Amino acid sequence: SFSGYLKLTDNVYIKNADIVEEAKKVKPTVVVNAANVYLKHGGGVAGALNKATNNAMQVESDDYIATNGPLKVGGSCVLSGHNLAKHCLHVVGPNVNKGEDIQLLKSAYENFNQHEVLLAPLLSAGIFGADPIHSLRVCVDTVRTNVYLAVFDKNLYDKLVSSFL
Repeated sequence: SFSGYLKLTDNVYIKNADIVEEAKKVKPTVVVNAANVYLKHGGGVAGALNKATNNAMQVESDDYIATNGPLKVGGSCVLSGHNLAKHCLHVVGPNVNKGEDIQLLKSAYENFNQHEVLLAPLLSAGIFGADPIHSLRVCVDTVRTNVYLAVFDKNLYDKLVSSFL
């Protein structure tokens, strides 16, 4: 199962790790993708997860969008985890760089509560533009299921742990 995580709360764990490498090592039931409404996995966590699937995630995602239309900001969908996990929970956090309401970050994290355990990134962090310290706070105050957070950047990981209330 999950190794080398620091326990933040009863249900939130954190580790300085590449979520792709973590997913290949663990092969969790659920890996969370930092998705956009179109499921266009171009960069950040989404681009990295998709590249690890040899673009199979993008092919599956385009078929999902052709059938269902775009997701809502704050929403999610469950698709295959391909070679990374049993399932991928594609969750759309608000992208601050697109002027999206940061209040939707709590709605985005609520999607995690439908899964008993997840490997996840911090929603709306990185190229989505939100403050990762705020994202971790919303995560611990919203998610009740077991969430294993992978933070790619060591410097951000240290700042997140050292500032955690």
